[PDB]
Amino acid sequence: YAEMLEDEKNAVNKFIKDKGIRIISQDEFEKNDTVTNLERNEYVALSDGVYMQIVDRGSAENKTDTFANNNEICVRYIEEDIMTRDTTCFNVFLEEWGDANQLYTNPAVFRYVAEGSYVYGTFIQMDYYWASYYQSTAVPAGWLLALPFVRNYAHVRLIVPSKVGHSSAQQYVNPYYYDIWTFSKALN
Amino acid sequence: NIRMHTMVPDSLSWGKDPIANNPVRNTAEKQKVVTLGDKILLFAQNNEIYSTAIPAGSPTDRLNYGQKWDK
Amino acid sequence: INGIAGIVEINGEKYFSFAEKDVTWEKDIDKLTVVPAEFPINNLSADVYATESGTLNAIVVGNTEDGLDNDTATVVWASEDGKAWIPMEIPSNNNCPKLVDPSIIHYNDAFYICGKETKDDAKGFQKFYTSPTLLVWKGVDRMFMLPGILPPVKSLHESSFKGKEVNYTMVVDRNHYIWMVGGQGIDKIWRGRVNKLGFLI
Amino acid sequence: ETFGTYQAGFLAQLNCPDGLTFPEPYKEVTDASGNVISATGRMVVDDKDPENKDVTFIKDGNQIIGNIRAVELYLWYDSYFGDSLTACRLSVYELGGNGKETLNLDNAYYTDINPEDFYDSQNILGTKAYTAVDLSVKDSIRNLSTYVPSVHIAFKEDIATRVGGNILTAARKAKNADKEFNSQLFREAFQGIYVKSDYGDGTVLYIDQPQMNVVYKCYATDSITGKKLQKKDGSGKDSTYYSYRVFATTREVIQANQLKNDPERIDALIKEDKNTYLKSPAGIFTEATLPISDIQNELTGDTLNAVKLTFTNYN
Repeated sequence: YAEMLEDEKNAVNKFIKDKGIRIISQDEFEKNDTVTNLERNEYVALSDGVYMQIVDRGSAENKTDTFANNNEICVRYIEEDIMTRDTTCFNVFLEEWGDANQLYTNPAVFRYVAEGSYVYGTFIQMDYYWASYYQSTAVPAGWLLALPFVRNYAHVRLIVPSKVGHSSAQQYVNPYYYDIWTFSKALN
Repeated sequence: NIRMHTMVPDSLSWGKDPIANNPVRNTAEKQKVVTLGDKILLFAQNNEIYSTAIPAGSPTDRLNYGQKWDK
Repeated sequence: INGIAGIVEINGEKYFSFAEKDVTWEKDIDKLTVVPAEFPINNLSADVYATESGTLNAIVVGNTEDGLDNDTATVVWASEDGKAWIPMEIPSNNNCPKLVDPSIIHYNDAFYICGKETKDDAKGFQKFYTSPTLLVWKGVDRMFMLPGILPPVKSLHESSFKGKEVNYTMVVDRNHYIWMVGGQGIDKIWRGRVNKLGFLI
Repeated sequence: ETFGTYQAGFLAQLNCPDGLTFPEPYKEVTDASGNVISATGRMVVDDKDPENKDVTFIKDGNQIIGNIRAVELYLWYDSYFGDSLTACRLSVYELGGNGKETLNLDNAYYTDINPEDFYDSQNILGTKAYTAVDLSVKDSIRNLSTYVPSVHIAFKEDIATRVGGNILTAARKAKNADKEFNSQLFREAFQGIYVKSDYGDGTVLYIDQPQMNVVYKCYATDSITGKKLQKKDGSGKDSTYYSYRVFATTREVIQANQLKNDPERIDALIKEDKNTYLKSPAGIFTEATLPISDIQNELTGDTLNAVKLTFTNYN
């Protein structure tokens, strides 16, 4: 197969229809102030085919400390494979693996670059699981499309197609789902 | 020339015999030894002192001392 | 640093104090420090040496008070200056046994301790104990033995320390001779040096 | 001998992952005869048994919420500065108290914060003697590629009970209210640590990650019916093992340093006029004044192809 692998849209449509999920266009997302309603399970159709839901826009009392260029951002997440419905990557605590202290003790941290074009990001510290499993330092480009829409300590959920995935998703043409429990500005 | 040691380097050499007797009368008494200048002093509790003297210097030279003690 | 370090009993309580060159002890109770109950009391021995950083350091051992809880080892107390002494306590099994009238020296780039043991199955001076870094202690089962321990000329010398339980004293002179003086039961003077210190190399 | 004494120490907060909890207490269920039928939970909860004298049980109200076996700190480090056989001593204190300040985004990251107003001297947790190359560990172990050095400064039983009990009761208090035990709730139970140098001259350790383990006792339980397993050896009463939770400084929380140079010596060396210094740890920089005006006057109309500046040094 060469072009047949780009049928990932069928799997994403399967993953959408299997659950209660509604699609909102960005031109509606930016006009009902800015929120994806959680009682109705809204998702925005972002650029490059990313579907994204903000669960908590973050920093609700300060409202000012948004992300920007040259920041270093800490990420905690759990990654689900779309094609076979399996938890593939994580660095967060859950009771089913509570005693595996190596997996969740340290977060992933990346530098955020936002010059006039071509936003990109590089892991400074990879988590143990990512560092052993995927062994690459390039951040999934789908994550970086969400930063201009959220603040510090935000909680977001993303569906990422292969064109903007990581170094494995781009080769084996596999979309993924990320439950980003937290974006944080890096301290110390 | 094959140069070889005549005595083991990292070995504490005590000799075959103790080099001198203890000069203190009534050897039950408490003892103390200290060095000052070029002399080694041995003190005993009953206001009693003995002494011996050290040669000119250079620890690597062929020195011998300690066989005689003086009041 | 120039002066003498000692213990002074201000108003009935013991404090460490330091008499700097040609001036009296510090007696200001707000800025002395209290002597711990575990600190040695009698038959103290001490040594002073330069760390590889160029800073002097001092180390002491001796007899403790007559009875105290959970004590089973000869801990060595160090001090970077004269104001406050600090114990080199060892959590692991690498701690040297309890010794009576212990003596300590810094010698040929290592530390050594000697004393007499009281376990009733191997009483007396039994061996030296050594340390490369002051926090782990080993018994020397080979060269660098106690005086009078002869190699096979084919033995134990009558005036040897090994196995005896007597009064004694020792010093190191500026040619690096070890001097060991025995009381009742040994009655002799022993002298020795490791051969590596006399070589021209 | 040129710059005088240099001294350093650091303050650090410990992180707690979202939703982290200790295993639930082991609870029996019995039918009307008194015979046990099923059970849930994993942590040992019953005292008065001579087999459980190895741990201390902890409570709120009048109910036992768990047990503590030990609490222990590891300060991991990859490398160091200076000699590696000089003996040194280190001591650690708990942060916070009555009237003290706390670390925040404005207090931290200055290299000369005064720790005496972040901590109280009576809250000492422990002390350790160290040498930056630990000859107590066999060479065979120290050659392994998986070996990372550390100073291991585990606490005494009273301190372990206090700290572990506070952390465990905070975790239970969060769980029972259907909250989740995020780091801000952990910080109410254990603010952080201050690490201080008491004795030794020559070593500076590069502590990479301070880590704290809280250790507790658990039963082994049947995969189907949840009851305690009996020991597989002869005799025995029940089967138990020890498990732990980990709290560490992982860049989601604040850490700060005190890097104290000898101020008079630095101020004196700044006043030398035959030379300039570059003392790195918040010491001395050198400032240069470029002749931009002269270049702008003399080379107007030229294309500049290179402008070279060189600083050069003594041995």
